Amino acid sequence: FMPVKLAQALANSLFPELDSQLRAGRHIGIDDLDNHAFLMDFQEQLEEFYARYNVELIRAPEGFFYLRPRSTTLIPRSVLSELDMMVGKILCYLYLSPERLANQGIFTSQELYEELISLADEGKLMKFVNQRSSGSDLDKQKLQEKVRTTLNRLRRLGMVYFLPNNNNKFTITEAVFRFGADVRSGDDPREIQLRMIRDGEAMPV
Amino acid sequence: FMPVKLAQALANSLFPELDSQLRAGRHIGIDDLDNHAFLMDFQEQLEEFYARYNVELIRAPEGFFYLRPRSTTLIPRSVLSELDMMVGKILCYLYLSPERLANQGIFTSQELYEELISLADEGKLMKFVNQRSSGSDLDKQKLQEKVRTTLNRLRRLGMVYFLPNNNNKFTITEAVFRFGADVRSGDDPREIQLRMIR
Amino acid sequence: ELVSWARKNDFSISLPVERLAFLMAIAVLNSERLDGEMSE
Amino acid sequence: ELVSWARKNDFSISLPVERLAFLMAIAVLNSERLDGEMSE
Amino acid sequence: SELVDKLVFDLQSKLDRIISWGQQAIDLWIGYDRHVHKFIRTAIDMDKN
Amino acid sequence: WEEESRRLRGKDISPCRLLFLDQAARLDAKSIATLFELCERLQMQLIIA
Repeated sequence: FMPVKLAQALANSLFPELDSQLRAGRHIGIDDLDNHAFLMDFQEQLEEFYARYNVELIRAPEGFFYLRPRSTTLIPRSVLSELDMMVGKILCYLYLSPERLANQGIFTSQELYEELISLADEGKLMKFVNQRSSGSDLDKQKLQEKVRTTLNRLRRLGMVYFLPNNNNKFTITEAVFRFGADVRSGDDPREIQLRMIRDGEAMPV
Repeated sequence: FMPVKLAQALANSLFPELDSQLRAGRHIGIDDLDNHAFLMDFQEQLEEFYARYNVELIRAPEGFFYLRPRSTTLIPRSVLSELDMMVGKILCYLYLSPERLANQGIFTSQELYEELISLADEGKLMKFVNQRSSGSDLDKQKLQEKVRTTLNRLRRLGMVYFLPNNNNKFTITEAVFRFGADVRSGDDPREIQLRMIR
Repeated sequence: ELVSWARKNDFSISLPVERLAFLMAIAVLNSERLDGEMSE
Repeated sequence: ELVSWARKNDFSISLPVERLAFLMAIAVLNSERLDGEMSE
Repeated sequence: SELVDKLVFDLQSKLDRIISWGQQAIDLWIGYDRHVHKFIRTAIDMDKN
Repeated sequence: WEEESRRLRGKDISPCRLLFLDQAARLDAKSIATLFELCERLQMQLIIA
Protein backbone atom coordinates (compact mmCIF):
# COMPACT_ATOMS: atom_id res chain seq x y z
CA PHE A 1 0.00 0.00 0.00
CA MET A 2 2.87 2.37 0.80
CA PRO A 3 6.66 2.44 0.38
CA VAL A 4 8.68 1.39 3.41
CA LYS A 5 10.26 4.81 3.95
CA LEU A 6 7.00 6.77 3.61
CA ALA A 7 5.25 4.53 6.14
CA GLN A 8 8.33 4.88 8.35
CA ALA A 9 8.07 8.67 8.25
CA LEU A 10 4.32 8.60 8.86
CA ALA A 11 5.06 6.32 11.84
CA ASN A 12 7.61 8.70 13.37
CA SER A 13 6.58 10.22 16.69
CA LEU A 14 7.37 13.69 15.32
CA PHE A 15 5.24 13.17 12.21
CA PRO A 16 1.90 14.32 13.70
CA GLU A 17 3.35 17.65 14.84
CA LEU A 18 4.76 18.15 11.35
CA ASP A 19 1.60 17.24 9.47
CA SER A 20 -0.78 19.13 11.74
CA GLN A 21 1.21 22.35 11.97
CA LEU A 22 1.90 22.37 8.23
CA ARG A 23 -1.84 22.03 7.65
CA ALA A 24 -2.23 24.95 10.08
CA GLY A 25 0.05 27.09 7.90
CA ARG A 26 3.23 26.71 9.96
CA HIS A 27 6.47 26.34 8.02
CA ILE A 28 9.70 24.44 8.33
CA GLY A 29 12.96 25.83 9.67
CA ILE A 30 15.66 25.68 12.31
CA ASP A 31 12.91 26.80 14.65
CA ASP A 32 9.68 24.89 14.18
CA LEU A 33 12.09 22.06 14.89
CA ASP A 34 9.70 19.15 15.40
CA ASN A 35 8.53 19.65 11.81
CA HIS A 36 12.08 19.88 10.39
CA ALA A 37 14.51 17.60 12.26
CA PHE A 38 13.10 14.48 10.55
CA LEU A 39 11.47 16.02 7.48
CA MET A 40 15.07 16.48 6.40
CA ASP A 41 15.03 12.65 6.36
CA PHE A 42 11.91 12.11 4.21
CA GLN A 43 11.48 15.28 2.14
CA GLU A 44 10.63 13.37 -1.05
CA GLN A 45 8.28 10.99 0.77
CA LEU A 46 6.41 13.82 2.47
CA GLU A 47 6.20 15.77 -0.79
CA GLU A 48 4.71 12.87 -2.76
CA PHE A 49 2.42 12.14 0.20
CA TYR A 50 1.22 15.75 0.27
CA ALA A 51 0.66 15.81 -3.49
CA ARG A 52 -2.34 13.56 -2.79
CA TYR A 53 -4.04 16.55 -1.11
CA ASN A 54 -3.18 18.71 -4.15
CA VAL A 55 -0.54 20.56 -2.12
CA GLU A 56 3.25 20.71 -2.34
CA LEU A 57 5.90 20.88 0.37
CA ILE A 58 8.34 23.21 -1.40
CA ARG A 59 12.03 23.61 -0.60
CA ALA A 60 14.01 26.39 -2.24
CA PRO A 61 17.81 26.04 -2.47
CA GLU A 62 17.49 27.19 1.13
CA GLY A 63 17.07 24.48 3.76
CA PHE A 64 13.59 25.63 4.75
CA PHE A 65 10.41 23.85 3.65
CA TYR A 66 6.91 25.27 3.45
CA LEU A 67 3.47 24.20 2.25
CA ARG A 68 1.76 25.58 -0.86
CA PRO A 69 -1.82 24.61 -1.81
CA ARG A 70 -2.76 24.17 -5.45
CA SER A 71 -5.72 25.81 -7.17
CA THR A 72 -7.44 22.42 -6.77
CA THR A 73 -6.04 22.21 -3.23
CA LEU A 74 -8.02 19.89 -0.99
CA ILE A 75 -6.98 21.95 2.05
CA PRO A 76 -8.34 25.46 1.34
CA ARG A 77 -5.97 28.29 0.43
CA SER A 78 -5.22 31.67 1.98
CA VAL A 79 -2.54 34.37 1.77
CA LEU A 80 -0.69 36.88 3.94
CA SER A 81 -0.27 40.67 3.73
CA GLU A 82 2.45 43.00 2.47
CA LEU A 83 3.63 44.00 5.95
CA ASP A 84 3.95 40.29 6.73
CA MET A 85 6.34 39.86 3.78
CA MET A 86 8.16 42.98 4.99
CA VAL A 87 8.76 41.77 8.52
CA GLY A 88 9.63 38.43 6.96
CA LYS A 89 12.36 39.87 4.74
CA ILE A 90 13.78 41.82 7.68
CA LEU A 91 13.78 38.60 9.71
CA CYS A 92 15.53 36.79 6.86
CA TYR A 93 18.24 39.46 6.76
CA LEU A 94 18.65 39.07 10.52
CA TYR A 95 18.88 35.29 10.12
CA LEU A 96 21.58 35.57 7.46
CA SER A 97 23.42 38.56 8.92
CA PRO A 98 26.47 37.13 10.74
CA GLU A 99 27.02 40.47 12.50
CA ARG A 100 24.14 39.72 14.89
CA LEU A 101 25.28 36.13 15.48
CA ALA A 102 26.24 37.19 19.00
CA ASN A 103 22.49 37.57 19.52
CA GLN A 104 22.49 33.75 19.23
CA GLY A 105 19.22 33.96 17.32
CA ILE A 106 17.35 35.89 20.03
CA PHE A 107 15.96 39.23 18.86
CA THR A 108 13.60 41.86 20.23
CA SER A 109 10.69 43.62 18.54
CA GLN A 110 12.48 46.96 18.97
CA GLU A 111 15.51 45.64 17.09
CA LEU A 112 13.19 44.37 14.36
CA TYR A 113 11.42 47.73 14.04
CA GLU A 114 14.73 49.62 14.04
CA GLU A 115 16.15 47.47 11.25
CA LEU A 116 12.88 47.64 9.29
CA ILE A 117 12.64 51.43 9.42
CA SER A 118 16.36 51.74 8.65
CA LEU A 119 16.21 49.63 5.48
CA ALA A 120 12.72 50.66 4.34
CA ASP A 121 11.02 54.02 3.69
CA GLU A 122 8.95 55.14 6.67
CA GLY A 123 6.19 57.08 4.90
CA LYS A 124 5.73 55.00 1.76
CA LEU A 125 5.68 51.95 4.04
CA MET A 126 3.16 53.59 6.36
CA LYS A 127 0.88 54.30 3.40
CA PHE A 128 -0.31 50.67 3.67
CA VAL A 129 -0.98 50.45 7.42
CA ASN A 130 -3.41 53.34 6.93
CA GLN A 131 -4.06 54.89 3.53
CA ARG A 132 -4.42 58.48 4.78
CA SER A 133 -1.26 58.69 6.91
CA SER A 134 0.97 61.69 6.25
CA GLY A 135 3.73 61.32 8.83
CA SER A 136 1.59 61.44 11.97
CA ASP A 137 3.32 59.83 14.95
CA LEU A 138 -0.03 58.24 15.84
CA ASP A 139 0.25 56.34 12.56
CA LYS A 140 3.88 55.51 13.41
CA GLN A 141 2.72 53.91 16.66
CA LYS A 142 -0.06 52.19 14.72
CA LEU A 143 2.60 50.76 12.39
CA GLN A 144 4.68 49.56 15.34
CA GLU A 145 1.65 47.81 16.85
CA LYS A 146 0.85 46.31 13.45
CA VAL A 147 4.44 45.05 13.26
CA ARG A 148 3.87 43.42 16.65
CA THR A 149 0.63 41.80 15.45
CA THR A 150 2.23 40.59 12.21
CA LEU A 151 5.06 39.11 14.26
CA ASN A 152 2.40 37.31 16.30
CA ARG A 153 0.68 36.00 13.17
CA LEU A 154 4.03 34.88 11.75
CA ARG A 155 4.54 33.07 15.05
CA ARG A 156 1.22 31.33 14.38
CA LEU A 157 2.50 30.47 10.88
CA GLY A 158 5.94 29.13 11.80
CA MET A 159 8.35 32.03 11.27
CA VAL A 160 9.14 33.00 14.87
CA TYR A 161 8.78 31.67 18.41
CA PHE A 162 8.38 33.76 21.54
CA LEU A 163 10.63 32.73 24.37
CA PRO A 164 8.79 30.85 27.14
CA ASN A 165 9.27 33.78 29.53
CA ASN A 166 9.38 36.59 26.95
CA ASN A 167 6.93 37.66 24.26
CA ASN A 168 9.18 40.66 23.50
CA LYS A 169 12.16 38.44 22.61
CA PHE A 170 11.95 35.72 20.00
CA THR A 171 13.85 33.15 17.95
CA ILE A 172 13.57 32.86 14.17
CA THR A 173 12.81 29.87 11.96
CA GLU A 174 14.64 29.12 8.74
CA ALA A 175 11.18 29.22 7.15
CA VAL A 176 11.98 32.95 7.20
CA PHE A 177 13.87 32.27 3.98
CA ARG A 178 10.45 31.72 2.41
CA PHE A 179 10.27 35.52 2.29
CA GLY A 180 13.38 35.49 0.10
CA ALA A 181 11.59 33.47 -2.56
CA ASP A 182 11.96 36.41 -4.99
CA VAL A 183 15.69 36.64 -4.18
CA ARG A 184 16.65 32.95 -3.89
CA SER A 185 17.89 33.23 -7.49
CA GLY A 186 19.51 35.86 -9.68
CA ASP A 187 16.59 35.98 -12.11
CA ASP A 188 14.24 38.94 -12.17
CA PRO A 189 12.05 39.29 -9.06
CA ARG A 190 8.93 39.72 -11.21
CA GLU A 191 9.55 36.70 -13.43
CA ILE A 192 10.33 34.65 -10.34
CA GLN A 193 7.08 35.98 -8.84
CA LEU A 194 5.31 34.77 -11.97
CA ARG A 195 6.89 31.36 -11.41
CA MET A 196 5.71 31.39 -7.77
CA ILE A 197 2.12 32.23 -8.70
CA ARG A 198 2.45 29.55 -11.39
CA ASP A 199 3.55 27.21 -8.60
CA GLY A 200 1.03 29.03 -6.40
CA GLU A 201 3.81 30.03 -4.01
CA ALA A 202 2.91 33.74 -4.02
CA MET A 203 0.21 36.09 -5.28
CA PRO A 204 -0.25 39.87 -5.06
CA VAL A 205 -2.82 40.99 -2.51
CA PHE B 1 6.57 -0.06 11.68
CA MET B 2 3.00 0.95 10.82
CA PRO B 3 -0.26 -1.02 11.11
CA VAL B 4 -0.96 -2.53 7.70
CA LYS B 5 -4.66 -1.63 7.68
CA LEU B 6 -3.81 1.95 8.65
CA ALA B 7 -1.53 2.01 5.61
CA GLN B 8 -4.42 0.67 3.53
CA ALA B 9 -6.76 3.38 4.82
CA LEU B 10 -4.33 6.27 4.35
CA ALA B 11 -3.44 4.99 0.87
CA ASN B 12 -7.16 4.94 0.05
CA SER B 13 -7.98 7.27 -2.83
CA LEU B 14 -10.76 8.78 -0.70
CA PHE B 15 -8.32 9.54 2.12
CA PRO B 16 -7.00 12.88 0.75
CA GLU B 17 -10.22 14.89 0.46
CA LEU B 18 -11.70 13.40 3.64
CA ASP B 19 -8.51 14.23 5.56
CA SER B 20 -8.41 17.77 4.16
CA GLN B 21 -12.03 18.48 5.10
CA LEU B 22 -11.44 16.97 8.54
CA ARG B 23 -8.47 19.31 9.02
CA ALA B 24 -10.73 22.18 7.98
CA GLY B 25 -13.17 21.11 10.70
CA ARG B 26 -15.93 19.86 8.43
CA HIS B 27 -18.13 17.11 9.82
CA ILE B 28 -18.98 13.96 7.86
CA GLY B 29 -22.59 12.87 8.31
CA ILE B 30 -24.47 9.91 6.90
CA ASP B 31 -25.28 12.06 3.86
CA ASP B 32 -21.65 11.71 2.67
CA LEU B 33 -22.18 8.12 1.59
CA ASP B 34 -18.63 7.35 0.43
CA ASN B 35 -16.89 9.29 3.20
CA HIS B 36 -19.29 7.91 5.81
CA ALA B 37 -18.81 4.29 4.70
CA PHE B 38 -15.03 4.69 4.51
CA LEU B 39 -15.05 6.17 8.01
CA MET B 40 -17.22 3.34 9.33
CA ASP B 41 -14.88 0.74 7.82
CA PHE B 42 -11.56 2.30 8.89
CA GLN B 43 -12.47 4.12 12.12
CA GLU B 44 -10.44 1.65 14.18
CA GLN B 45 -7.29 2.98 12.48
CA LEU B 46 -8.27 6.56 11.65
CA GLU B 47 -9.00 7.27 15.32
CA GLU B 48 -5.38 6.39 16.14
CA PHE B 49 -4.14 8.30 13.09
CA TYR B 50 -5.87 11.51 14.18
CA ALA B 51 -5.18 11.00 17.90
CA ARG B 52 -1.53 11.11 16.88
CA TYR B 53 -2.47 14.74 16.18
CA ASN B 54 -4.10 14.82 19.63
CA VAL B 55 -7.42 15.16 17.80
CA GLU B 56 -10.26 12.72 18.49
CA LEU B 57 -12.24 11.34 15.55
CA ILE B 58 -15.62 11.26 17.30
CA ARG B 59 -18.65 9.54 15.83
CA ALA B 60 -21.65 11.31 17.33
CA PRO B 61 -24.71 9.31 18.41
CA GLU B 62 -26.22 10.95 15.32
CA GLY B 63 -23.54 9.00 13.42
CA PHE B 64 -21.67 11.96 11.91
CA PHE B 65 -17.88 11.98 12.18
CA TYR B 66 -15.98 15.05 13.33
CA LEU B 67 -12.58 16.08 14.68
CA ARG B 68 -12.76 17.13 18.33
CA PRO B 69 -9.59 19.11 19.11
CA ARG B 70 -8.14 18.49 22.53
CA SER B 71 -6.43 21.34 24.36
CA THR B 72 -3.09 20.06 22.99
CA THR B 73 -4.41 19.86 19.40
CA LEU B 74 -1.41 19.63 17.07
CA ILE B 75 -3.60 21.38 14.48
CA PRO B 76 -3.91 24.87 16.01
CA ARG B 77 -7.58 25.54 16.58
CA SER B 78 -9.94 28.15 15.24
CA VAL B 79 -13.37 28.53 16.80
CA LEU B 80 -16.87 29.62 15.84
CA SER B 81 -17.37 33.19 17.00
CA GLU B 82 -20.10 34.29 19.40
CA LEU B 83 -22.45 35.18 16.55
CA ASP B 84 -21.45 31.86 15.00
CA MET B 85 -22.49 30.05 18.19
CA MET B 86 -25.88 31.73 18.43
CA VAL B 87 -26.54 31.46 14.68
CA GLY B 88 -25.64 27.77 14.96
CA LYS B 89 -28.13 27.30 17.77
CA ILE B 90 -30.65 29.20 15.62
CA LEU B 91 -29.78 26.82 12.78
CA CYS B 92 -30.40 23.77 14.95
CA TYR B 93 -33.60 25.49 16.12
CA LEU B 94 -34.35 25.83 12.38
CA TYR B 95 -33.66 22.09 11.92
CA LEU B 96 -35.64 20.85 14.93
CA SER B 97 -39.24 19.60 14.71
CA PRO B 98 -41.09 22.93 14.29
CA GLU B 99 -39.38 23.76 10.98
CA ARG B 100 -41.24 20.82 9.42
CA LEU B 101 -44.41 22.93 9.70
CA ALA B 102 -42.79 26.05 8.21
CA ASN B 103 -39.99 25.24 5.74
CA GLN B 104 -39.96 21.44 5.12
CA GLY B 105 -36.17 21.33 5.35
CA ILE B 106 -35.46 24.08 2.77
CA PHE B 107 -34.83 27.41 4.50
CA THR B 108 -33.88 30.91 3.42
CA SER B 109 -31.71 33.64 4.89
CA GLN B 110 -34.94 35.52 5.63
CA GLU B 111 -36.19 32.74 7.91
CA LEU B 112 -32.95 32.65 9.91
CA TYR B 113 -32.81 36.46 10.03
CA GLU B 114 -36.38 36.73 11.34
CA GLU B 115 -35.87 33.98 13.92
CA LEU B 116 -32.62 35.59 15.08
CA ILE B 117 -34.25 39.01 15.45
CA SER B 118 -37.43 37.77 17.15
CA LEU B 119 -35.86 35.21 19.50
CA ALA B 120 -32.46 36.67 20.38
CA ASP B 121 -32.32 39.49 22.90
CA GLU B 122 -31.59 42.95 21.52
CA GLY B 123 -28.61 43.19 23.88
CA LYS B 124 -26.76 40.29 22.27
CA LEU B 125 -27.67 41.57 18.80
CA MET B 126 -26.02 44.89 19.66
CA LYS B 127 -23.07 43.00 21.13
CA PHE B 128 -22.83 41.33 17.72
CA VAL B 129 -22.89 44.60 15.76
CA ASN B 130 -22.12 47.26 18.38
CA GLN B 131 -23.33 48.32 21.82
CA ARG B 132 -24.03 51.93 20.82
CA SER B 133 -26.19 51.12 17.78
CA SER B 134 -29.97 51.08 18.14
CA GLY B 135 -32.11 49.38 15.50
CA SER B 136 -30.75 51.49 12.65
CA ASP B 137 -31.01 50.17 9.10
CA LEU B 138 -27.24 50.32 8.53
CA ASP B 139 -26.61 48.28 11.68
CA LYS B 140 -29.19 45.77 10.44
CA GLN B 141 -27.32 45.57 7.13
CA LYS B 142 -24.04 44.95 8.96
CA LEU B 143 -25.74 42.26 11.05
CA GLN B 144 -27.12 40.66 7.88
CA GLU B 145 -23.67 40.69 6.29
CA LYS B 146 -22.24 39.03 9.40
CA VAL B 147 -25.09 36.50 9.24
CA ARG B 148 -24.16 35.69 5.64
CA THR B 149 -20.49 35.42 6.60
CA THR B 150 -21.20 33.01 9.46
CA LEU B 151 -23.59 31.07 7.21
CA ASN B 152 -20.79 30.52 4.71
CA ARG B 153 -18.43 29.72 7.59
CA LEU B 154 -20.84 26.99 8.69
CA ARG B 155 -20.99 25.88 5.04
CA ARG B 156 -17.23 25.30 5.04
CA LEU B 157 -17.74 22.98 8.03
CA GLY B 158 -20.37 20.86 6.28
CA MET B 159 -23.02 21.99 8.75
CA VAL B 160 -25.25 23.68 6.15
CA TYR B 161 -25.64 22.54 2.53
CA PHE B 162 -26.36 25.38 0.12
CA LEU B 163 -28.82 25.06 -2.74
CA PRO B 164 -26.72 25.63 -5.89
CA ASN B 165 -27.42 29.28 -6.61
CA ASN B 166 -26.31 32.70 -5.39
CA ASN B 167 -29.60 33.00 -3.50
CA ASN B 168 -29.05 32.25 0.18
CA LYS B 169 -31.36 29.25 0.58
CA PHE B 170 -30.10 26.01 2.05
CA THR B 171 -30.73 22.86 4.07
CA ILE B 172 -29.32 21.97 7.50
CA THR B 173 -27.46 18.75 8.26
CA GLU B 174 -28.03 16.54 11.30
CA ALA B 175 -24.55 17.45 12.55
CA VAL B 176 -26.09 20.77 13.60
CA PHE B 177 -27.04 18.95 16.81
CA ARG B 178 -23.52 19.68 18.05
CA PHE B 179 -24.91 23.18 18.63
CA GLY B 180 -28.11 22.11 20.35
CA ALA B 181 -28.75 20.23 23.57
CA ASP B 182 -28.90 16.44 23.56
CA VAL B 183 -32.47 15.29 22.98
CA ARG B 184 -34.08 13.06 25.61
CA SER B 185 -37.20 10.94 25.21
CA GLY B 186 -40.21 13.00 26.26
CA ASP B 187 -38.37 16.32 26.11
CA ASP B 188 -39.85 19.10 24.00
CA PRO B 189 -37.17 20.15 21.48
CA ARG B 190 -38.60 23.67 21.48
CA GLU B 191 -38.39 24.00 25.26
CA ILE B 192 -34.82 22.74 25.66
CA GLN B 193 -33.49 24.61 22.62
CA LEU B 194 -35.14 27.86 23.76
CA ARG B 195 -33.79 27.45 27.29
CA MET B 196 -30.32 27.06 25.79
CA ILE B 197 -30.83 30.04 23.45
CA ARG B 198 -32.16 32.08 26.38
CA GLU C 1 53.51 55.87 15.73
CA LEU C 2 51.05 54.98 18.49
CA VAL C 3 49.01 58.00 17.36
CA SER C 4 47.79 56.17 14.26
CA TRP C 5 47.52 52.97 16.30
CA ALA C 6 44.91 54.68 18.48
CA ARG C 7 43.36 56.60 15.58
CA LYS C 8 42.57 53.43 13.64
CA ASN C 9 41.64 51.53 16.79
CA ASP C 10 38.70 53.89 17.60
CA PHE C 11 37.45 53.68 21.31
CA SER C 12 35.44 55.79 23.86
CA ILE C 13 33.94 56.12 27.44
CA SER C 14 30.74 58.33 28.52
CA LEU C 15 29.25 58.34 32.03
CA PRO C 16 26.40 60.74 32.80
CA VAL C 17 25.43 60.97 36.46
CA GLU C 18 22.61 58.45 36.02
CA ARG C 19 24.77 56.00 34.06
CA LEU C 20 27.66 56.19 36.52
CA ALA C 21 25.18 55.73 39.38
CA PHE C 22 23.71 52.68 37.65
CA LEU C 23 27.28 51.41 37.32
CA MET C 24 28.06 51.65 41.03
CA ALA C 25 24.68 50.06 41.72
CA ILE C 26 25.40 47.08 39.48
CA ALA C 27 28.85 46.79 41.04
CA VAL C 28 27.42 46.74 44.57
CA LEU C 29 24.80 44.17 43.59
CA ASN C 30 27.51 42.01 42.03
CA SER C 31 29.52 42.29 45.25
CA GLU C 32 26.30 41.09 46.90
CA ARG C 33 25.44 38.67 44.10
CA LEU C 34 25.24 34.97 44.92
CA ASP C 35 27.08 33.78 41.80
CA GLY C 36 28.35 37.14 40.50
CA GLU C 37 26.10 36.73 37.46
CA MET C 38 23.71 39.58 36.65
CA SER C 39 20.57 38.78 34.69
CA GLU C 40 19.04 41.55 32.62
CA GLU D 1 20.15 54.96 49.86
CA LEU D 2 23.27 54.92 47.70
CA VAL D 3 21.14 56.49 44.95
CA SER D 4 21.16 59.86 46.71
CA TRP D 5 24.78 59.28 47.72
CA ALA D 6 25.71 59.21 44.03
CA ARG D 7 23.20 61.90 43.08
CA LYS D 8 24.71 64.45 45.46
CA ASN D 9 28.25 63.27 44.74
CA ASP D 10 27.91 64.35 41.06
CA PHE D 11 30.64 62.54 38.95
CA SER D 12 31.47 61.62 35.28
CA ILE D 13 34.07 59.75 33.08
CA SER D 14 34.08 60.02 29.23
CA LEU D 15 36.62 59.98 26.38
CA PRO D 16 36.54 61.11 22.67
CA VAL D 17 39.04 59.42 20.37
CA GLU D 18 41.52 62.29 20.70
CA ARG D 19 41.19 62.46 24.50
CA LEU D 20 41.56 58.70 24.95
CA ALA D 21 44.57 58.78 22.62
CA PHE D 22 46.12 61.60 24.65
CA LEU D 23 45.49 59.44 27.72
CA MET D 24 47.37 56.42 26.39
CA ALA D 25 50.13 58.79 25.26
CA ILE D 26 50.51 60.31 28.72
CA ALA D 27 50.44 56.81 30.22
CA VAL D 28 53.21 55.61 27.91
CA LEU D 29 55.31 58.69 28.63
CA ASN D 30 54.84 58.14 32.36
CA SER D 31 55.94 54.52 31.92
CA GLU D 32 58.97 56.07 30.19
CA ARG D 33 59.19 59.00 32.61
CA LEU D 34 62.32 59.37 34.72
CA ASP D 35 60.51 60.28 37.94
CA GLY D 36 56.93 59.50 36.90
CA GLU D 37 56.10 63.20 37.21
CA MET D 38 54.50 64.91 34.21
CA SER D 39 54.95 68.65 33.82
CA GLU D 40 52.29 70.54 31.91
CA SER E 1 35.71 37.00 65.77
CA GLU E 2 32.27 37.80 64.34
CA LEU E 3 33.83 40.10 61.74
CA VAL E 4 36.12 37.25 60.73
CA ASP E 5 33.00 35.16 60.19
CA LYS E 6 31.82 37.78 57.71
CA LEU E 7 35.08 37.32 55.81
CA VAL E 8 34.99 33.57 56.38
CA PHE E 9 31.42 33.95 55.17
CA ASP E 10 32.06 36.17 52.17
CA LEU E 11 35.20 34.53 50.82
CA GLN E 12 33.33 31.25 50.41
CA SER E 13 30.76 32.65 47.98
CA LYS E 14 33.42 34.52 46.03
CA LEU E 15 35.30 31.26 45.66
CA ASP E 16 32.13 29.39 44.72
CA ARG E 17 31.23 32.32 42.47
CA ILE E 18 34.56 32.01 40.69
CA ILE E 19 34.01 28.28 40.26
CA SER E 20 30.43 28.95 39.22
CA TRP E 21 31.57 31.27 36.46
CA GLY E 22 34.35 28.82 35.64
CA GLN E 23 31.63 26.39 34.63
CA GLN E 24 28.98 28.90 33.56
CA ALA E 25 31.16 30.43 30.86
CA ILE E 26 31.69 27.04 29.23
CA ASP E 27 27.97 26.32 29.54
CA LEU E 28 27.41 29.56 27.64
CA TRP E 29 30.30 29.05 25.22
CA ILE E 30 29.40 25.50 24.23
CA GLY E 31 25.90 26.79 23.55
CA TYR E 32 27.12 29.77 21.55
CA ASP E 33 29.40 27.46 19.58
CA ARG E 34 26.44 25.37 18.47
CA HIS E 35 24.69 28.52 17.29
CA VAL E 36 27.77 29.44 15.27
CA HIS E 37 27.86 25.80 14.22
CA LYS E 38 24.25 25.82 13.05
CA PHE E 39 24.83 29.17 11.36
CA ILE E 40 27.38 27.69 8.97
CA ARG E 41 24.82 25.10 7.82
CA THR E 42 21.91 27.57 8.02
CA ALA E 43 23.40 30.74 6.46
CA ILE E 44 26.37 30.12 4.16
CA ASP E 45 25.91 26.61 2.74
CA MET E 46 22.68 27.98 1.22
CA ASP E 47 24.29 31.34 0.30
CA LYS E 48 27.73 30.07 -0.70
CA ASN E 49 28.40 33.08 -2.96
CA TRP F 1 15.08 36.94 51.25
CA GLU F 2 14.66 40.42 52.74
CA GLU F 3 18.40 41.10 52.98
CA GLU F 4 18.92 40.18 49.33
CA SER F 5 16.18 42.56 48.19
CA ARG F 6 17.50 45.23 50.57
CA ARG F 7 19.27 47.00 47.70
CA LEU F 8 16.32 47.07 45.31
CA ARG F 9 13.87 48.24 47.98
CA GLY F 10 14.13 51.75 49.35
CA LYS F 11 14.72 51.94 53.08
CA ASP F 12 11.55 54.03 53.37
CA ILE F 13 9.64 50.73 53.06
CA SER F 14 10.26 47.83 55.44
CA PRO F 15 8.40 44.89 53.88
CA CYS F 16 5.43 43.33 55.63
CA ARG F 17 6.23 40.16 57.57
CA LEU F 18 3.65 37.45 58.27
CA LEU F 19 3.90 33.69 58.95
CA PHE F 20 1.56 31.01 60.30
CA LEU F 21 1.52 28.23 62.88
CA ASP F 22 -1.29 25.70 63.12
CA GLN F 23 -1.73 23.39 66.12
CA ALA F 24 -0.01 25.79 68.51
CA ALA F 25 -1.26 23.60 71.37
CA ARG F 26 1.82 21.47 70.69
CA LEU F 27 4.03 24.25 72.01
CA ASP F 28 4.77 24.98 75.65
CA ALA F 29 4.43 28.40 77.25
CA LYS F 30 8.21 28.78 77.01
CA SER F 31 8.22 28.00 73.28
CA ILE F 32 5.23 30.26 72.61
CA ALA F 33 6.81 33.14 74.52
CA THR F 34 10.11 32.61 72.70
CA LEU F 35 8.25 32.61 69.38
CA PHE F 36 6.46 35.84 70.29
CA GLU F 37 9.65 37.57 71.45
CA LEU F 38 11.55 36.45 68.34
CA CYS F 39 8.75 37.54 66.02
CA GLU F 40 8.34 40.98 67.56
CA ARG F 41 12.12 41.42 67.67
CA LEU F 42 12.02 40.67 63.95
CA GLN F 43 8.87 42.84 63.58
CA MET F 44 7.29 39.55 62.50
CA GLN F 45 3.53 39.07 62.40
CA LEU F 46 2.09 35.67 63.27
CA ILE F 47 -1.21 33.85 62.82
CA ILE F 48 -1.44 30.98 65.30
CA ALA F 49 -4.10 28.31 65.76
